Amino acid sequence: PHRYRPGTVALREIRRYQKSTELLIRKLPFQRLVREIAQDFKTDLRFQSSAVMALQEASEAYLVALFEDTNLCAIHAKRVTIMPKDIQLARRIRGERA
Amino acid sequence: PHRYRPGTVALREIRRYQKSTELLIRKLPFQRLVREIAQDFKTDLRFQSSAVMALQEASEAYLVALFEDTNLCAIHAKRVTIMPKDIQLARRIRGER
Amino acid sequence: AKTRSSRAGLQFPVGRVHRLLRKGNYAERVGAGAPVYLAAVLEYLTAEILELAGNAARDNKKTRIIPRHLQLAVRNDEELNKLLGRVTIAQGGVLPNIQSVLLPK
Amino acid sequence: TRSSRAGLQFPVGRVHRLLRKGNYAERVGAGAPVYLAAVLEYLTAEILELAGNAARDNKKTRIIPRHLQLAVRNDEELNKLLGRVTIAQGGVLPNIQSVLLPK
Amino acid sequence: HPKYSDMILAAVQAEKSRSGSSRQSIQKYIKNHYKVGENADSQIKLSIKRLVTSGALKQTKGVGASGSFRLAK
Amino acid sequence: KVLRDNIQGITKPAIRRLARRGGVKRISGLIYEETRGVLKVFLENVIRDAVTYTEHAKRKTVTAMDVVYALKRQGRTLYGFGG
Amino acid sequence: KVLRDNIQGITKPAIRRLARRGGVKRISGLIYEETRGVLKVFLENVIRDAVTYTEHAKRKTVTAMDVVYALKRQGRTLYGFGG
Amino acid sequence: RKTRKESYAIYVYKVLKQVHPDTGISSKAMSIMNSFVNDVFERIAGEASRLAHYNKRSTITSREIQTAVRLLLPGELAKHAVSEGTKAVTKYTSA
Amino acid sequence: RKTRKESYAIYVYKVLKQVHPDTGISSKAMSIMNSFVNDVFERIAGEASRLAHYNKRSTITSREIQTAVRLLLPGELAKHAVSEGTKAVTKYTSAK
DNA sequence: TACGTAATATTGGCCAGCTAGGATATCACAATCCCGGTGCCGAGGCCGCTCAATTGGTCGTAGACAGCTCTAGCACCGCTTAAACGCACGTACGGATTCCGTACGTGCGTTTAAGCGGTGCTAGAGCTGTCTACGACCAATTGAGCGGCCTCGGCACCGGGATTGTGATATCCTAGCTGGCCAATATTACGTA
DNA sequence: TACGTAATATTGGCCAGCTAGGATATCACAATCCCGGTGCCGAGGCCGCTCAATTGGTCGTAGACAGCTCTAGCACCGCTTAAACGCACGTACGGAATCCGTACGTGCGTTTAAGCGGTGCTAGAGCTGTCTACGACCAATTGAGCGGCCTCGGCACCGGGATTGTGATATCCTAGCTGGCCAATATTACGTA
Repeated sequence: PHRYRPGTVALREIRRYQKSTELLIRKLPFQRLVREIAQDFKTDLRFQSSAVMALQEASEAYLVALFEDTNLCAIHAKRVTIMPKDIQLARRIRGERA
Repeated sequence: PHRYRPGTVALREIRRYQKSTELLIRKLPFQRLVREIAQDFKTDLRFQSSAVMALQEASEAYLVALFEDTNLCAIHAKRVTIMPKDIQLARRIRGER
Repeated sequence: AKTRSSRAGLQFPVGRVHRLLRKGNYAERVGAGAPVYLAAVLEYLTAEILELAGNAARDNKKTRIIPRHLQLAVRNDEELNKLLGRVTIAQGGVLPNIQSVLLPK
Repeated sequence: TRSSRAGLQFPVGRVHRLLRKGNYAERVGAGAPVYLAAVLEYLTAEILELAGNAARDNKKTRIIPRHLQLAVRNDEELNKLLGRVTIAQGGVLPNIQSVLLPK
Repeated sequence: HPKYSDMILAAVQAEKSRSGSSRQSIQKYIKNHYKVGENADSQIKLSIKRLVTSGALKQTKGVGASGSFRLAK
Repeated sequence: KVLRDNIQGITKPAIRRLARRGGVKRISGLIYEETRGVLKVFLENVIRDAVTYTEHAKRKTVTAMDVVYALKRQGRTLYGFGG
Repeated sequence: KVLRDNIQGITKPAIRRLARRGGVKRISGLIYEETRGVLKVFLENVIRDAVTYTEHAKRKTVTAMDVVYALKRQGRTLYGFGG
Repeated sequence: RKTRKESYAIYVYKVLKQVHPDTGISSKAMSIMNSFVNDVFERIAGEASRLAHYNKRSTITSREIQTAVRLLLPGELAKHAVSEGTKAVTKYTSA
Repeated sequence: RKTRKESYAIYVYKVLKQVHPDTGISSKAMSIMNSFVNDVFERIAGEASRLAHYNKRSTITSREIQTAVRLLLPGELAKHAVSEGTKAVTKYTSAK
């Protein structure tokens, strides 16, 4: 066969996705999630396509940056693997969590 | 004669300083640091005394809350001791840098 | 009823609030209801905080709200804590909170 | 026009209009739109400068948003001005943490 | 169950490893091959410390009870 | 009726791609659901404000401007959509 | 002339008391100089803005209001000194 | 004879006497209260100003304050402030 | 029919030509520049608004824009900005 | 009959080569790369209309400036004492090391719904044009809110006596090791055939 | 002379006792705490003057409300992939476990300067009045900036070769173990004293 050591394709994918700018969540699942969340606020609502695009650009930027901070917390704990506690510490410090 | 184990007076001091609200930096050292930093921005400046109290209230509040985040970073690294690297992680995440 | 506070059933000054809204470059024109609503919201939040800080004061055996009572109040209420989340209350201290791993076993 | 008299490419007329229609103060002085339009033009040129540079480094003739992002996030001071801003379609800077590299 | 001294000697003979058995290797053999108490780990640690000083176990890795050892022969 | 079962449309490989762009090499198994909850709260906070804006404009269609205004409200300003 | 040698008036026991109110049990030896640098950066950023305001008011005395306005500028609003 | 410095002190003492008729308040506490009231005043007024501008309106009406309160306050605090505001407007309008 | 939306697109182009005559710009990138100018406009204008109110003045003059620029912009970016600002104001009043 | 000398068999000790564990250099395969061709749509330019900028003119008022007041920011000194400093000492913490199990990544093939281009159907966004309810702007009217003044009850501060938590020391229990005693096996000697 | 049996001695195993270590419980010591006493002064009330809010009238335009236009949001549809998914396999990473050295906590004696409160000095904050330069506002005017239209070169997409990096194998290097070789000791038999 052939097998790369664990972590090699992870690094290839880091280099790859830090090189590009296209969105990483599939557009229709995200759109349906947006409509679902919005219904619980006001029923019978329409969305401009650009409004969903704005929500997705913003959400993904938020998640990428949050994963940066999470990564720094993990490294702080001498670890290479991100864990929910790294996210929770990140958000705690960001002032989102209490 | 008598000796408390390491961490016992530390924990006693945490409870003590979390009970009070008084400033913890001595007022005159702080004032002299404020006048020096301001001097390096513009010479011959007077300060209302309340302007120095305001800078000290804010400054100490900033450091207290920063030591809180620093403490969590230390605990996150299975440590009990805060280190410069915990402050730097805190400030990075806060977006101060 | 001569005052606009009276006409509204408020303790907060609708007139002064209308003045500040005009002398504040918020919009060309300020409607007649705006100061009333705003003075009333201001009153509601005021009472909300005084409630909790008179309570703190009493827990502490005191007749007078000092700023620590306002801080205890704000930081123990989730929603006040959030409204004032980027705010610093002179002379108010912190909440007693020691981390578990720091406790002797 | 007030732009020529000031030597700007940016519209002093439009900026004076917006400052009045914007409820910033009762009255707007005659120098205010000129100064502001000039600051706006200056920052514009700073970002276009650095992002045309990015474009050229990337072998392009045309600025796309990634070039603006490269521009802003490689410049300390622009990075700081836009520190709570998100540049649609601009991506991130290539940065892998050291300990993740194979030894 | 035999003495901890006998259980350690049994764990080393029963593991034909190239480097005898470490404290962890011996420690898990005893837990699965004998009705041993809750204080197995301290009693193993104490027994290795005494068997090295006697020269019953001689060391192949580490320094002290934390390492890998073999029987003398 | 109660709405549910759409958040799982934010899949594991998608969260993985996001983590990669964030520079993450190794990802715990519990991260994926955690990232689903975080992303829900974020969208909630933003869409709520966006809808408050649509309501006030007496519209039935949420505009990109409503979203931009809400992001801005939340300290997450976004360029390129009508800023 | 150059001004120096004042930051050390923020002493080791003072930084320790602040750490205690922050819930810190154990403090590395290198934290003290690090906290001095942090506080200077903080005081620099705020006093710079305070003075900018003072300058604009054509005054020679920095007012509590100048500081309050500056704290607010940095997203560090302060209650109890005006405003 | 020192310059008139306006304050929300008198109202704050009123509310406090309704809600705790035997409780006092110190100087600093009242300064904080006064900064709270100014702060929230500015935040709501600001958001209303933005709402008007966003909708090309020249006027800040109680409807703008109301939406400002909904964007600005958290959940329950908003709910209560909205009903206590609408109540005041309704009165005011009839009397 | 047709509906009119104003943007700084033409002026961004004009300035792009000064700094990089042989390079162009996408629509998306153009929308970012537009966002950027509006945002920075709002930010300086807002600060200038507050400065006026703090000092009990009815007028926003260049001096408020100038201070606004110094509270807002970081160091080197402010220095240059104050220059171009003062410069253009001078050139303007000496062309009355 | 016993001891000594010489010879043969079994056991004891140390050393060498071979095997296992390691690192460096070289070889092969795969992935990110790059280059010249090809079509496709939006950058960018001109075009002509129109609405927002400009110019030229009036009126009133914001604030630049000058003059005067008196607040409070500053300096400086001596005295008390609590806090800061620095040094001695040792506990418990951080970090270095080993080590074991599975939770991860990698790479197959099978399963799926995202994506696209398609036509069709209309809610509702968004622009105009009417007009009136609402808010700006105003003078004249006046009573809520301000500072000035005053005083006493709340609380900061202190000294005396109390409750809870933590640490240290002592006692008790359990395990381990050593010594003694008993039992079994082997060897030798004596007696009988 | 040989064989068998009995007795004695030695060695090994098991049991019991004593000592040492670890864990748990109790007591003591210190810290925070809880208590009225006591004295200083700022919260809070009374007053009376003033300036900002109220009152009633004009007058103009924002926006609500209606009527029409058509943009973009939306719905079901059916192929063509590439992305999602589920699984096999195994390694490197996380975490648990232990071990050692010293950094950081605690306490003490000595050293330093903060704070206090009391005094003496003027810069400059902040407030008044005068007068005018500057900006709001309106009516008229004009070209800068807009959308609509068009077209073409910058760049996305792709197929066919090139370079670099990662993973694996083969060559050279050290330490450890078992076996081999050499020598010693112990037992035997004969000859001599």
